[PDB]
Amino acid sequence: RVASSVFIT
Amino acid sequence: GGAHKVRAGGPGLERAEAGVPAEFSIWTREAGAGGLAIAVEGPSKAEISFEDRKDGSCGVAYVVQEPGDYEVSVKFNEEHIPDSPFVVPVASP
Amino acid sequence: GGAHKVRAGGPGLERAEAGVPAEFSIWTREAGAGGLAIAVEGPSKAEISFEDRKDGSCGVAYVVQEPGDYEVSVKFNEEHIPDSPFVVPVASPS
Repeated sequence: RVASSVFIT
Repeated sequence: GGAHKVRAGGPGLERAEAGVPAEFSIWTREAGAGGLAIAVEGPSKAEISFEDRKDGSCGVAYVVQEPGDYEVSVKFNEEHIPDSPFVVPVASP
Repeated sequence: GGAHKVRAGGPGLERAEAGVPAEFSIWTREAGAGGLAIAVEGPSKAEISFEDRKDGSCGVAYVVQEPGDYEVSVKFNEEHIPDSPFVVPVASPS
């Protein structure tokens, strides 16, 4: 498991 | 707050194919002030793109290169929206 | 967007520890209007929190549970700001 986590504001 | 008021849906929250953009929509219009967070986790790196449209909707697309099962998380103000995390089967091309 | 006018910095853009909040600030005051995107990519999923402060700064904190190399990207109106993406080694406790 690898992951890409993005926060937008 | 707000997460319970957000909705997401579209083909990319249901099933996808390796190397093909998997697309869905988020509607946060009723949720008030906040930050949206999207994550994709599974057997390969996701490339995630986001379009903030002028029409009350936010578009998301991701691409992953390896087939397998992936989780897609959508959070509003640090809280999962209804039905998140989503489990999406990604098929071979 | 004036991504080239944005600056970020802090310990969370340099080194982190698994399971411990990694913190940095962004200053977009000189950039004008625009949206920010903060992405963390690596061996486990990041929890990201953001604080729009009254003092002209934006506080970011992330936590990741697994040790390893993470890439932290900061984009303003969809362009990388100066020095983004940042490679951040996250060590295993001890």
